[PDB]
Amino acid sequence: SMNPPPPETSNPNKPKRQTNQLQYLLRVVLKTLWKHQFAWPFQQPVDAVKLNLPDYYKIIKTPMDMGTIKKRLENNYYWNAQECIQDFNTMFTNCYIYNKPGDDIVLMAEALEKLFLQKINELPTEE
Ligand SMILES: CC[C@@H]1C(=O)N(C)c2cnc(Nc3ccc(C(=O)N[C@H]4CC[C@H](N5CCN(CC6CC6)CC5)CC4)cc3OC)nc2N1C(C)C
Repeated sequence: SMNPPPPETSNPNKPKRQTNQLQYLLRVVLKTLWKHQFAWPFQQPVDAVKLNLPDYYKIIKTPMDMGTIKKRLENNYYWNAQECIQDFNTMFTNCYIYNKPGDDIVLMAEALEKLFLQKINELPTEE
């Protein structure tokens, strides 16, 4: 099996805007997670071919990763902060679907999610 194409990161047929929440999501949330020790498995789409995991995309039908999220933010792909937050949560949830609780990768994801939730609790105000 091939990899699927990666998630779309730009779309000129969607209106675009910058908001202080979206800016915060890039400059604080993404930045903070990205530089974490355990960020690396989540910085790009899962290359199931390289990892020789033919079952990964048989079960994960909404893949998501921070590389994609970062590009989406950089390309003003999101109109609402909640769209971006949903992408992070999808990424975490995917990990908790494919992998056994307590596995290495799950502990890693959990560490990131804790930091994620901490930064989101500090999200600035709408406008
Ligand atoms: C899939 C199931 C499960 C799961 O749920 N997730 C999310 C998951 C995700 N990922 C992995 N693995 C890997 C991930 C990544 C790599 C990599 O090579 N990463 C490299 C990417 C290129 C990097 N860079 C360095 C600087 N370059 C340019 C800068 C200098 C200018 C840019 C290029 C260096 C690091 C290797 C992996 O494994 C060998 N496993 C996963 N697991 C399991 C297998 C448990």
